[PDB]
Amino acid sequence: DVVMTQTPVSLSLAIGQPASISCKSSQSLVHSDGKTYLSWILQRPGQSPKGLIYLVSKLDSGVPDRFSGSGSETEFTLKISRVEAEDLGVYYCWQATHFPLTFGSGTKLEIKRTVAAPSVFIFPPSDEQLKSGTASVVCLLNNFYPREAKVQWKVDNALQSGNSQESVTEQDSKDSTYSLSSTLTLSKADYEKHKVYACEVTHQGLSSPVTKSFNRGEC
Amino acid sequence: QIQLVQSGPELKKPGESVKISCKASGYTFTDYAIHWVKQAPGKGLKWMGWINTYTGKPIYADDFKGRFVFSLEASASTANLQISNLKNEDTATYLCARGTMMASLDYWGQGVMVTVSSASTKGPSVFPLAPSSKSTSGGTAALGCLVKDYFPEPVTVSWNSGALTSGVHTFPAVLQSSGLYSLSSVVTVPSSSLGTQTYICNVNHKPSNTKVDKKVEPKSC
Amino acid sequence: QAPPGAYPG
Repeated sequence: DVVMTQTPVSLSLAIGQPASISCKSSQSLVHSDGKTYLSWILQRPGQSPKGLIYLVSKLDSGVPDRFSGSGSETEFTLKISRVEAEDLGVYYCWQATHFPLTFGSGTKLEIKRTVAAPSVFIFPPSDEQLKSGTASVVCLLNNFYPREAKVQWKVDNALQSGNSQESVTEQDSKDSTYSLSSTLTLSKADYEKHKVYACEVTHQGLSSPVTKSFNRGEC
Repeated sequence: QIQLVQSGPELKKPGESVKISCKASGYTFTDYAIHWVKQAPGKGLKWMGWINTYTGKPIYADDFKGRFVFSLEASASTANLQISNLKNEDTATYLCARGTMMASLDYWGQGVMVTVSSASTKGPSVFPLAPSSKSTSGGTAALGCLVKDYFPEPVTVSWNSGALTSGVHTFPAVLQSSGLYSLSSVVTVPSSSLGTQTYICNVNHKPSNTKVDKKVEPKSC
Repeated sequence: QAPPGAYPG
């Protein structure tokens, strides 16, 4: 199989900055018919790939002309003249000169943007869940940058360990932010035993931690 | 418009067989190759081979000879992938793609996520995340749905049957102690029209036949 | 329909 190596593994570029990604093949992609069957695709967050380039430098129909490809025998580059918010995702070169067709290791493009502190929300358990005898409390950190953030759960001022899970979104294709959800899960009985539920958020956009809280049973 | 739409089951046991369908529309089916591509959840892309849509002749990459059969239903503009004797390593998203002679893979199907597990499916509970005084800022309200305790991935979440897409965040699932998943889906809306607008989360978990529409309305008392 | 690398040699 032809090995397709891509560098960098990832890069973070500001809107309007130029982009250059390299792709190296373990053998010449110049076929005996004179054509070079190197192509590029993009896969944006959670979606199926889209074709961008074929025959080294030919733009697929509808692909913006900010994109171009160059190269020769074993070295190829994809270039973006001006990066836009929607260019984020994983770029793969791939070849079809030699059997079998092979895909590169992929380069992930992140958008660099200004620091944005999270908006912090909390949701008590629904009456529906309480009736089933479990209590999930959800802490939402909306539209922040950069991606790194810290959430701590506090119940009547007591730092919780071992009863929470969190995930972060992929980067937003429009405002270039991230969002994060944390869930604290207690038995209804354990929930019943305490009053104050708080999530405490630390982020580069904040000069002190932001506490979002409620008192169990206070409409 | 040119689209490839796939379907198939998302959960199978080791030893079982699965059929994954790729339906073409908006173009001449027989003028373009269909390529089959395996994507390991996390990892890159592995070419399985292709099927000539004119002659029906399949060509297999070496690692996909034996248990993998590419076929056509030419009059339904559909390419079919059959994997038999399913193994641990077959857990992946299976993609179809339209191919040209000049080696464009221009248009791709949305893929089918197949989990190979001896463990049984569990359908999610769907709880509302009610908009309240604790989920509002700057005249905006956050609301959503908690989709708790399901297996396997994936679950699809839409809002107002697809009519609401702006300000939606559907978070990656977390794996609980139990080996069951949970995810959050939230949307930010005007706080002023909470009395006049209706917000329904549409939760689909195919493996458990789960189809829930949950109206999310203000906290109240 | 297919580029040369789609055919085994």
